[PDB]
Amino acid sequence: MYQSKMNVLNTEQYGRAMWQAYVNDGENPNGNALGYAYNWGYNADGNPVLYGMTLSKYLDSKNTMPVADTDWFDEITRTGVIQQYNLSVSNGSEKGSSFFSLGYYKNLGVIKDTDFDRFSARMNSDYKLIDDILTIGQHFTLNRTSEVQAPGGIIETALDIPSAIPVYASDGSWGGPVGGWPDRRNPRAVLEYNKDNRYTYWRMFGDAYVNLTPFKGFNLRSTFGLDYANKQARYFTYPYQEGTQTNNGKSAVEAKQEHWTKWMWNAIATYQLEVGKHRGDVMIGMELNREDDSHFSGYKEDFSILTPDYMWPDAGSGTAQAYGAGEGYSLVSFFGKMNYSYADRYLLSLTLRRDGSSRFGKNHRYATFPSVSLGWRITQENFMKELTWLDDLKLRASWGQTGNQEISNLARYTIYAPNYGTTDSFGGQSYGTAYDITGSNGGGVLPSGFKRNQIGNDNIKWETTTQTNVGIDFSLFKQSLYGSLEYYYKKATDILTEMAGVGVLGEGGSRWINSGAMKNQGFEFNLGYRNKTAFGLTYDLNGNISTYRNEILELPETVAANGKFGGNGVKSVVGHTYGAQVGYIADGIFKSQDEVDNHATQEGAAVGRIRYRDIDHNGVIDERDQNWIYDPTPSFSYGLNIYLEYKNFDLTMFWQGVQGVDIISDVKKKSDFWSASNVGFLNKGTRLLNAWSPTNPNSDIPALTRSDTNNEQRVSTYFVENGSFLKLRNIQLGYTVPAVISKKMRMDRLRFYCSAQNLLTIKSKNFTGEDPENPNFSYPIPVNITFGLNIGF
Amino acid sequence: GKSAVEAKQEHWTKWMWNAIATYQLEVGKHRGDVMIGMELNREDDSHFSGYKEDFSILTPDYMWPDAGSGTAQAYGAGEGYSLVSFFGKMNYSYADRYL
Amino acid sequence: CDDFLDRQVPQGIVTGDQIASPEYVDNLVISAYAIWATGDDINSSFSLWNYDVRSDDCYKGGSGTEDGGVFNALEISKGINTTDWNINDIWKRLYQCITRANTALQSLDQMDEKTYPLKNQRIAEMRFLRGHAHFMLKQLFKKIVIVNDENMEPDAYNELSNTTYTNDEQWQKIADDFQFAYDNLPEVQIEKGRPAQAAAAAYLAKTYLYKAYRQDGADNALTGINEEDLKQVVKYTDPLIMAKGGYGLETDYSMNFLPQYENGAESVWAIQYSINDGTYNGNLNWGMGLTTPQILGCCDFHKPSQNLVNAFKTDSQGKPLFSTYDNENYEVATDNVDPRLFHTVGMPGFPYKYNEGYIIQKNDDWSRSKGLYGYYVSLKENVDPDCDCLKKGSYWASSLNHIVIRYADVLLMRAEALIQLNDGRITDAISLINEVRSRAAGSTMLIFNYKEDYGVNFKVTPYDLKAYAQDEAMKMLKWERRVEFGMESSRFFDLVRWGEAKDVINAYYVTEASRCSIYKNAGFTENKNEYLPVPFEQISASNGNYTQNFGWAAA
Amino acid sequence: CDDFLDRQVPQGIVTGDQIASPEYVDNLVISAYAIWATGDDINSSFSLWNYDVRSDDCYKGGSGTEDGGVFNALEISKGINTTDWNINDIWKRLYQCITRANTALQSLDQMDEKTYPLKNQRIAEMRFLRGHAHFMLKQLFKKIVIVNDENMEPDAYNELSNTTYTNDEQWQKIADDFQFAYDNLPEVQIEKGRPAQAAAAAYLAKTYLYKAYRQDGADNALTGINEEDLKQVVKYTDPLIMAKGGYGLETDYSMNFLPQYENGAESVWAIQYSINDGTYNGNLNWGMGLTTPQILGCCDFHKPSQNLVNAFKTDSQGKPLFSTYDNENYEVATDNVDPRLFHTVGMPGFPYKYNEGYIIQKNDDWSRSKGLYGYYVSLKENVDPDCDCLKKGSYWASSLNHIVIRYADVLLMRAEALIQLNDGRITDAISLINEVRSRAAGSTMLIFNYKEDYGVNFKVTPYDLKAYAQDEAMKMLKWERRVEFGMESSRFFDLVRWGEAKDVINAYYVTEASRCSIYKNAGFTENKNEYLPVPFEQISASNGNYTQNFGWAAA
Repeated sequence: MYQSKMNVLNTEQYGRAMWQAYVNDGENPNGNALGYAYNWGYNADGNPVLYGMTLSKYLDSKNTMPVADTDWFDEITRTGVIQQYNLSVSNGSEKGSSFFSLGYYKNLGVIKDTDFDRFSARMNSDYKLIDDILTIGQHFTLNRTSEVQAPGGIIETALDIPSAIPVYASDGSWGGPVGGWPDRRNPRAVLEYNKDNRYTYWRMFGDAYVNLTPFKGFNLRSTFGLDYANKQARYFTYPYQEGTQTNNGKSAVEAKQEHWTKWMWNAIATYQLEVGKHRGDVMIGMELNREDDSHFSGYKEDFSILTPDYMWPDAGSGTAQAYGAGEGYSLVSFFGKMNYSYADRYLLSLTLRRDGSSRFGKNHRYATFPSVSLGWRITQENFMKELTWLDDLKLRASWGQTGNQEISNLARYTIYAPNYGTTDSFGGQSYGTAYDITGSNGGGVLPSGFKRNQIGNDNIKWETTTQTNVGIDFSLFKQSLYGSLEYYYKKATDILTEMAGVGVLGEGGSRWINSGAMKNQGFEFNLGYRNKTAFGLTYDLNGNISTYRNEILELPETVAANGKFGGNGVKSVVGHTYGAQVGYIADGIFKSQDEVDNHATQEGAAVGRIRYRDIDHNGVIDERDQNWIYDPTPSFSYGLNIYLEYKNFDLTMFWQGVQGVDIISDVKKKSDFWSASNVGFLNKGTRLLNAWSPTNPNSDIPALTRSDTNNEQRVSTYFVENGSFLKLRNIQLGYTVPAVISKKMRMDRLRFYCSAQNLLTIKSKNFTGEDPENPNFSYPIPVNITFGLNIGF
Repeated sequence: GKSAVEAKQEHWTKWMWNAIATYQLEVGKHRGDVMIGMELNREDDSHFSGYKEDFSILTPDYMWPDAGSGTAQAYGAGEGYSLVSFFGKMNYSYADRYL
Repeated sequence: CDDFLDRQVPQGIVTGDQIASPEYVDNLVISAYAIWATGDDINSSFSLWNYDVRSDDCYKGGSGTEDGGVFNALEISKGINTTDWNINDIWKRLYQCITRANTALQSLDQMDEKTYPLKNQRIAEMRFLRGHAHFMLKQLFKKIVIVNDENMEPDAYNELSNTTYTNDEQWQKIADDFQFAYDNLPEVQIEKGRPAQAAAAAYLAKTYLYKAYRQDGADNALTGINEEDLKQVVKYTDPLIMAKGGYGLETDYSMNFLPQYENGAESVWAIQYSINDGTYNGNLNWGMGLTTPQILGCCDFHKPSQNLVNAFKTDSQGKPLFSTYDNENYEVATDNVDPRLFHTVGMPGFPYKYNEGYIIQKNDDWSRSKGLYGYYVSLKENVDPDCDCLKKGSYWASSLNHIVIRYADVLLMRAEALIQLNDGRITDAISLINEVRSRAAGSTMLIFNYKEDYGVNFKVTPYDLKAYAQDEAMKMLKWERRVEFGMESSRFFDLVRWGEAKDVINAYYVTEASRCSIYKNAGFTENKNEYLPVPFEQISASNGNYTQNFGWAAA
Repeated sequence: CDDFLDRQVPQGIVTGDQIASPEYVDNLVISAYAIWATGDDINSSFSLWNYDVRSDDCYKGGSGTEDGGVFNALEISKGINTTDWNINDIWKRLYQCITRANTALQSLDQMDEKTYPLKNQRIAEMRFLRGHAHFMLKQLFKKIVIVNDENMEPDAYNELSNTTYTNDEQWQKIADDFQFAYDNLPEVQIEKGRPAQAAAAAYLAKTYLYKAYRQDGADNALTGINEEDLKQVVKYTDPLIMAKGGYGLETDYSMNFLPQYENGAESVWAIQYSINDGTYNGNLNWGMGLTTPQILGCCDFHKPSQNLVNAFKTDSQGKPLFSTYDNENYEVATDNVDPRLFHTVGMPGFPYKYNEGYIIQKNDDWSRSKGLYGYYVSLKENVDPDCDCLKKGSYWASSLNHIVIRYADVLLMRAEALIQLNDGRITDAISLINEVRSRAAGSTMLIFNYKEDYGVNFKVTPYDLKAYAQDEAMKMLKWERRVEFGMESSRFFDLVRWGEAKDVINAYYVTEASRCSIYKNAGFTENKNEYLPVPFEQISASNGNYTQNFGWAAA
């Protein structure tokens, strides 16, 4: 079930807000070229007051679109249904083991015409031959998933389309805007037109291995992994026509195919030895990886019958396009690892890799990454054994590095592409190389060429992330109080950055550079208490908490000005958190002509408008008056699992909180203003019914205006809110039938249970939307309520 | 100087489902099987392909549809059938000498 | 360990070292043309119309003042921020066109002429394109970066500046590009999208015409008019050079804006938009995708002003009402009018693109603004709704060529420099104005029966050839440029050449408030609003190597 | 048990009950045109050229006598078997065109006219097509099956016969089809591939012209000439009917066979071949794919005869050498010649399709036969090697339209019937021959300098308007049809209309043996070889309902 649903004006409410917006600006509210007419006048003090309100019956003069009070979110949501079934079976003999499972999932999301499902089989087995010294094994899973996904932007469209627009037009077609009504598409119709854009996805995952133990402590092993998926889909383009929202009469189909084929191969050599007090592992080995991808698709326009049965490429009578390309990479890897344990109380560990990637030139192919960790089982040292209340306590510290090469397969190269221009754009800017050099106006193939996509860089190398870590494990009161702490410092250097080009460089001037650095340090804490009670109740709490800070250390000059990782391209994010943002400081509202004239010069400032702070004190409110106003890093997050067992019943709660987080709300643009949007007459949030006026002087909401004279759309503290939350992620209640009862139906375990996920949300009073975890337009987070069972033989 | 490439794909998906009920009995000298049951079959096929003309580099590394500068064609269609089947079979053997 | 990490290599691309091979040199040339069709979008057309909303010719249109709020800010001269996304956008896009020119030039420079005899005509073509963009950046931003070292490494672009050169020698670095093109282009281009020599002369002249109204001080005011520069506009609009290329005025005005008449004698150089051409929906003029009227559902941008409407009014003898034209609306029944009004402005009660089956009305069906932006439609770039040339992608766009230099421009630009050089050749500038004015008075094919069907009184006459004063002559050329190039997105550009922007537009703001409510709070600040600010992100990345224009605060 | 075996249904097709819906009626009409472009192949072009190799105009060409052995058998009149694959093939293909006509007519018959006002013009179009095929089958086979019941069930086709009707009333059932078309087609077709009313008249006339040379006996000889039929050729070639449609002779002969001049005033009805049109390689004229010369690698079919060459020779006053033309080869230096030779026959030393850069020689490079079939190339259907219209699929083919009725045909057909009706209108038939003959004498654009560059003496004059005898007049029309329609695949068809096949071709066999060795053993058997045998498999499936033509054994 859809839960946190956004409150959005209704047809009557829409007309009240509009009258306010008009009269605030001092224009005749009867001049809205929609269907509203207003009986209004002035109060004793001279401020405008609304008396009555009449709406016409149709939105057009020719009466093809009736007037509604449509709740568009209720109209695009539904009660979802989930199903889940899984069977698994296992066998274990002296000479081997064997496992087999079958599974199914099916989930009809709360947004209509979106769903997902999965079929799964897995078989694993292993065999011990000779003297259990030759061993063969296999793990393999096979899966078929299929999904129809929510279109891009339906939540914003549902927020945007006014109640007055009906779901169905008089003729029974889909409803749409006409007359003066805004440029917004019918969101029910979008979802329905997209219901057959289903992909089918087959993934096979598994490995096979051989293991040899030629004598005591010596092992050899070789594993070949296979990871292969393929995805097919027809995407259909049906013709639409919702009022003035038209598509001409375009019909098309695109049959798309993709393949991802990855495989892995390694060989491993490990020695073990136990010398009275010394313990020790050594392991050296080698690994190969390779991915090869391909994708292609055929596109055809114009169909006589508009159903997925007809809409195959062979049956189109219009223009065709063909798409596709491949790519891939490979990795080689040489590694060793060394473990040592003295007297089971001092532990040392050593890792060393040399790692090559096809994504670099040979002059930089490999890089070498060592690692070191130490252990100190304090309690086994004899002077700690005067402490009956502390079972084990172990201090550990580690330093080590890891390469990163997760970059474009083409990162090294200067890329020219023919890009004739066969591909959907938006508003032009296809950047194609075809051109009617002849002046014929077309009708036939044009001459074309090549355009630069990327400048190469001969000396890209491995990026290095380096971590230092320290923590301590503990166990008190004979294993009932347990947990661990963690402190780490984590720095990425020579960071591999897709770096934009300087403006004058022009088309495709970007290049991947090792240029940039970024830290993450923080604390991590686990703590669990568990004990029985002397009336029948077992209780087991185990919670956790953590916090971190992130700081960008250096950055290419053109990425600092870019804003790609931070301050909106007005200030450089070097020295701030990844994703921090700069903006104007909103300092309330001008409430009196007095307060505009005494403020800095502010273009568009008047009574009822946002007062922006004069940060440089220059007596002018201009682009220079912005500062660091947004950081996405919580002060801390935390989780907690309560578990109870009483009298064959069991109860679980899992709580999760994030505390101290800034969110940026873009719904607030739609909820607190009549004109903080590109387009006039959109549906608005229900909060602006409380907008400041002479009438209503106790408010934070700017006075309703029809033009963003004050540019209150500018990034500002007005949109940052406290996105802190605590959520009951899950609660589950269970009964398990006593053994003596189920064991006679030959059942080691029979249990039924009942649960609800995401049932409850605690948030800040200063947050003004619904889900602080999903404050804008992403697929809503539903409340699930579940029943289920467990049977085992 | 024609150069072209055609990327072709085909799928044949057949599945079968049956349920079977069989009785046996051995009476001193008589022997006998009976079996009745039901079977469902379904095949669904699809095939499609993208065709592109005119390539600057004439190797299978270059000759992908995305990289042609000439005319394109698109092909494909589906088909299928299903079968239902009801059957019984009866075996009898007397004294292991008449069947 | 080694062969393994080299096997897989880039698929479906040309790499940077390969791109310079001769087999690709002509691919790069074409691609440098292509971006002028494929590189703009609905808010950045290389028409620069989205920015001529500053002019007194038109309003931005659309749903309302927020429908592209940054362009409303531009239209009323208030609340422009240097951080605004459009300003950054157009700067970025134009330098992208420059890239394709330079990349082609980089590989063309290495070509051997004995085995590629068009080497210098191709090179000329590219330098023409490079001049085209630098020219438009210069118009938009004044203080621009000169990017004309096709051999410059990527890293060296970081140490460029928009003040390496003074304002004049910035203009000259543009002139140099178009000059080489004149020296090297062929007289006739059988492939019509390629500029001919006359086009290089035309643009060369236009560059010196803009260069001659000098701003060699620190702000934007005129510091005197240079006549070394003007005598060039004369040299490179010489009729003898234009006749070597066969250019001239179409015998009816409307031909410059009609699909059937592409690449005519007046189209000196145009962007060759095309249809049915292998691309997804066509190489259409997406940049004008916003300016189709509501009859196609969207979007009603680029609507002409009542000011421009009333400008086609004419006195009883067929001359402009210089002083009185804006004091009462154009009334069809009783006013004399210039035929060019009905080729520029589609007006209620009259046919849309010469089609009696689409009559424009003050309606839901034509304008989107409930009257805020008025009820007029821009005719020049739109086309007949029935045209083969018209398709809907994400927007409605046509294949109608965008003409960068109409030969009327060449005649009127020649007229200008002659009038500015008071040197006896003024009766020759009046000779040129009468060329355009008389052609226009007879451009009544396709609207020949408007007297009987609607009542319009066409009345336009040439000026008597007298010994005109320089000041009265300027007024007459200015007026001809008003009616000749309406809605073609160089009206505001003309005003900043003349140093008259504040006076004429701030005045327009008070006269036009009566008819378009948005101009209520409009105010042009001289020595500030004559050019877009250099984009904030651009300056900020420059490490103080870029310098902001005058009038804007230290941000 | 039941829902299970109904779920899957046909993919990507229309079923027979659906096909009759009105939404598909115009799809069927187009499809009935389409098969005239898409239904022939290299051995069965609806040009019927592969079968005019029987004529004295040309040789089959190719590698050798086995390169299409069944057409060599046809060319020499020996070893034709009724089982031969080509004879069956062309019979089958032409009836396939008939199918598409009838299917469209079947659904058109059910349409309501008040809500589909073109119902009878569409119906007329289809009956025109149906007449076109029946006409050509009638020419090929004499004894054909009349398939004109568009409502006939599949099974009823088994009880059809090629002798339901006598020979004359077989001709009339064709005439009926073209008559209705005349009564119902519109005077002008804005979509040029659709026959206009004049085309229906032209074909109507042609049908009565062939009908009037009657063979009402059991064999193939002439049984007298009917003048009721001839007076129809007059009615339906009336100049007034042709002028209502705007037809006439192109001012230069070569225009009928040149891509730039498609659908001209002489093209009365043509097969609209096309390029760049969505199909795999184009809707090109694949049927002439064999007849391109060796300059394109293959295949050198349809090579003109020395007989036809020498026929363009003219006496000192520009008239045909009626008696002497074949007694010495055409010698360029010293013989007067008809300009039409250089529009029909590409000859060694002369330009291929008017292109001085492709001179034909007695070479490996032009002819494939090592001289067996000579060294001449057929000009009419080939095109300039540089033409946009020319593509290679499996063969080289163009988009040059195939004209079924040239308006020269109409003038010359009118001439014929007037000469046959000795009734005072003979000086009017000579008037018509002079129309074609004088047009041709001046058709020297594109070959105007052949006197100075090669030495040819063009010399063609009209006939004096005297009171000519009927026999001399026939000779003059016959000669004009020789030079006017050379290599257009109706020469042999003309001879069997005249009952002159044995006499003229058997004679040709002895005169031309000297120049083409294949005619060594050739022998035309009269009352046998004037028509292809009805195909053996066709008769044999008929259950004796079909009857073989005269002269062939009971097989």
